[PDB]
Amino acid sequence: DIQMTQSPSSLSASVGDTVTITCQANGYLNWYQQRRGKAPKLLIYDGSKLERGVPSRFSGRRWGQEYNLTINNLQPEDIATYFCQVYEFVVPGTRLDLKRTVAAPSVFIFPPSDEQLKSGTASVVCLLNNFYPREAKVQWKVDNALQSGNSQESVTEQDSKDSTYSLSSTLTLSKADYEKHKVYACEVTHQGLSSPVTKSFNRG
Amino acid sequence: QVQLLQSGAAVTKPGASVRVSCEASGYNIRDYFIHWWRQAPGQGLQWVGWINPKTGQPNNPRQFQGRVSLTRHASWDFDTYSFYMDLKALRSDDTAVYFCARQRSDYWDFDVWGSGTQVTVSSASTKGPSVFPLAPSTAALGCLVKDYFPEPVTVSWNSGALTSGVHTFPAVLQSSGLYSLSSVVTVPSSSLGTQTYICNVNHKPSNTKVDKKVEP
Amino acid sequence: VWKDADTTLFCASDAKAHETEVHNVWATHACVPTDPNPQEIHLENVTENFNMWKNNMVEQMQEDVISLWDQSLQPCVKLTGGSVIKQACPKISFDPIPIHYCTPAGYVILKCNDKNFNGTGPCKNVSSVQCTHGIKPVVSTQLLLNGSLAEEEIIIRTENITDNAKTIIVHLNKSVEINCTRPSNGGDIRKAYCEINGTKWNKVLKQVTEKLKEHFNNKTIIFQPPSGGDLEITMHHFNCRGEFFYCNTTQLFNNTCIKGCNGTITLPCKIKQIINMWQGTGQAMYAPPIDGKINCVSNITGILLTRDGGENNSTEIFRPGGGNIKDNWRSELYKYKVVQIE
Ligand SMILES: *[C@@H]1O[C@H](CO)[C@@H](O)[C@H](O)[C@H]1NC(C)=O
Ligand SMILES: *[C@@H]1O[C@H](CO)[C@@H](O)[C@H](O)[C@H]1NC(C)=O
Ligand SMILES: *[C@@H]1O[C@H](CO)[C@@H](O)[C@H](O)[C@H]1NC(C)=O
Ligand SMILES: *[C@@H]1O[C@H](CO)[C@@H](O)[C@H](O)[C@H]1NC(C)=O
Ligand SMILES: *[C@@H]1O[C@H](CO)[C@@H](O)[C@H](O)[C@H]1NC(C)=O
Ligand SMILES: *[C@@H]1O[C@H](CO)[C@@H](O)[C@H](O)[C@H]1NC(C)=O
Ligand SMILES: *[C@@H]1O[C@H](CO)[C@@H](O)[C@H](O)[C@H]1NC(C)=O
Ligand SMILES: *[C@@H]1O[C@H](CO)[C@@H](O)[C@H](O)[C@H]1NC(C)=O
Ligand SMILES: *[C@@H]1O[C@H](CO)[C@@H](O)[C@H](O)[C@H]1NC(C)=O
Ligand SMILES: *[C@@H]1O[C@H](CO)[C@@H](O)[C@H](O)[C@H]1NC(C)=O
Ligand SMILES: *[C@@H]1O[C@H](CO)[C@@H](O)[C@H](O)[C@H]1NC(C)=O
Repeated sequence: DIQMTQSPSSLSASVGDTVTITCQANGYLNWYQQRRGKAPKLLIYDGSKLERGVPSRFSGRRWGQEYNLTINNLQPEDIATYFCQVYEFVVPGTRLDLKRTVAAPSVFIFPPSDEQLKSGTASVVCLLNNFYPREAKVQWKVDNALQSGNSQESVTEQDSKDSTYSLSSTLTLSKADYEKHKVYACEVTHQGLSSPVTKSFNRG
Repeated sequence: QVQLLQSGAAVTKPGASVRVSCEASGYNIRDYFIHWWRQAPGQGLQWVGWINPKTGQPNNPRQFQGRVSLTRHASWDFDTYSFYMDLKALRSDDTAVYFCARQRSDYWDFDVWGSGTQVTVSSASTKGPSVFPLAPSTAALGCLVKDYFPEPVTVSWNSGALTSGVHTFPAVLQSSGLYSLSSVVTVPSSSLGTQTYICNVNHKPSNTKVDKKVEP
Repeated sequence: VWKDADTTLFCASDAKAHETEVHNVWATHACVPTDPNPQEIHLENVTENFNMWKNNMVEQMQEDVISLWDQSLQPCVKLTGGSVIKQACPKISFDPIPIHYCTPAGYVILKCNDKNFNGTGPCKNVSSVQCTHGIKPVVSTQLLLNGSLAEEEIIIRTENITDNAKTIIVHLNKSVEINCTRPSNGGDIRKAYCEINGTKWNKVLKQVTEKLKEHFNNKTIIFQPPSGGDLEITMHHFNCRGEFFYCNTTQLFNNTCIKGCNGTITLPCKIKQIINMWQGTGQAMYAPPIDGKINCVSNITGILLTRDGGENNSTEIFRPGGGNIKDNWRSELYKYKVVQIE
């Protein structure tokens, strides 16, 4: 009958900063850090007790029903997801990222390869490159028609140095339908861009 | 030195069975409970159960009850143990990274974790990927790695000579059942015409190796 | 004024020096005779905290029995790391006797008299004694035999109930006989059976579910078989007359009976020569069972349970448990505590 919640679940802060996250549970709470593709690392047990071989930046307040987790002097290694745990119960967590590298995406567009068209499949790829923040909007226009439902996009993790993202949207359709229209557009919407940047190409 | 080592990746059809192993060593093992956890893609952790090494007693929640079987056996000197998890009647949404960890205290704190074991559940037989080039036009280019099962592939450039500004996107799961990703790279405009650009793609599960040359 | 303190106890019994029974022989050389008239003094307006789960009295009784078994029933074969030990393993007389634990000069035992004390917390009605009551060092799993009864009502003991890794001890306030025999002419000579009055059992069983509802927000209470593990815990493991019994208690936890649920319940049992030693030191091997009728009549006085973890919300699930024999000793010493006179 043990219940627990999370705090903002996603926040961003600059290098060498102080960040806090809160859970509200009624039992022995622990804190973990997990980097993408790897196993969790214990940081704090019983709310306040710091695990050994772990930077003194980290700490936890054990007052009332809420549990704080604080991080001082934010290092580049500290960028990962964090979450709390009470007995067998665990919360999804909270992603982390830094700030103020406000950059426009380098938007490119790719036609399908000739080798691909032989197998009767056409994949059009639009690429966004190195930007911040991660919030963008991509829509496919085919002969000036909004394309919805037939698109799959993918996002990279925040790059270690330039602190930027990258998004790749792939429009996928039959060879017959590709050879049916001429102009394929990949319009881009970003808060950074003064105007939406549109890239296109004529088939041929 | 403590140590928890988990077995290699697994791939199976639904309704089948799978066994993942966890071998513990450098500590007094009878004195600590071992828990199993799993993590579905993009999701949080999820408790699978615990097993008492002294008695072999298992404890599993409602959902994995019926399926799942936690087991253990020890070496002669009781210096090394092996902990198995047998998940039965696999369902597609059982695809997750399976972890094993040590419960140190009554705080249920987990200080030592296994590396994790990848377990993939679906139809879709083993298939190599098709690698199509992405022609350039500063400018950008790359490779398209379409239709392969299962994950993962490892993409480099010029046998690992070009690592600058490389963006290898995480694969996506196409509605067919096959995965597909994209690898790209950025170079100055004067690069085209003299330099040789090659993407190195490896898909171990299908033993498929491909080196493709990208060019306008 | 005193303080909670640890120290080496000593033991008292009524071991007969002529008896060849193994508990009798041991206590003859390890224990003093019992005091005819022990004194108990009830302390006025005093409150002491107890914690049956952190009581060093247990560790010592544990060392005692391990030593008792190691001298008395040695197997024909046992393992030692990577080597096989062979020794003579003759038959013995086996019937455990009550052992009192006693403090040395400068210490006393404090005792809790609150009738509904769960083992962990403040106790208002406190007294003081020189020795515990007589405790039979009975080793078994799932069920607790030949112990003491709660002074009404029924009591649930844990340490932390919200922790599923923590064993739950149910302490009965009325007992239920259990009647086990390997029949006369032996025809599987290892085939035995246990008999319990179903009418009596199912009433007690229902009452336990009522008390469990108190600690678990009126949720439905369901019993289930052991989920797995060594045979010593999936079965109801115990020693009778020197022989190693294992009994199936599926029929002992029948949720439907909580139609024809009033009849005598018969549990199928077996005597095993090859076992896993409760001392925790791997497999041993004993000789085939003795000839004739082999009968054990015991009182069930307590149950050990384990609750299924995870999000259930609707229901709670309880399976029988054991393995840790220190928990058998905790069930009797829960009310005792050693202090040093400052
Ligand atoms: C048991 O553990 C809980 C959860 O950590 C704790 O809050 C509580 O104080 C403990 N209760 C008992 C019965 O000791
Ligand atoms: C962190 O936790 C404490 C303790 O509950 C809380 O009072 C405080 O508001 C939190 N700190 C911040 C920066 O909000
Ligand atoms: C305390 O417990 C004893 C049981 O041994 C009982 O006889 C006595 O009346 C109790 N004392 C008081 C005043 O509660
Ligand atoms: C036992 O009683 C104490 C005092 O009320 C209490 O703190 C503890 O939680 C109880 N244990 C249980 C609930 O079995
Ligand atoms: C069985 O329990 C009864 C009380 O119900 C008791 O009189 C008797 O001593 C017990 N038999 C044993 C422990 O052998
Ligand atoms: C045992 O305790 C229960 C409540 O837990 C009560 O209903 C019952 O009367 C008690 N049994 C006896 C024999 O007094
Ligand atoms: C125990 O069971 C045996 C065999 O069924 C029977 O002969 C004996 O009378 C029973 N003993 C008691 C006291 O219930
Ligand atoms: C069986 O148990 C019931 C419930 O108390 C009791 O009334 C009955 O007399 C017992 N049956 C016997 C001893 O024949
Ligand atoms: C006990 O008996 C039940 C019912 O006959 C059977 O399903 C189960 O396998 C047995 N359990 C053990 C541990 O032998
Ligand atoms: C419970 O007992 C009844 C009465 O004998 C029996 O018919 C039924 O099979 C039992 N319930 C189980 C084991 O599912
Ligand atoms: C319980 O006590 C009786 C004698 O009163 C004895 O026959 C029986 O063996 C004891 N139980 C066990 C399993 O030791």
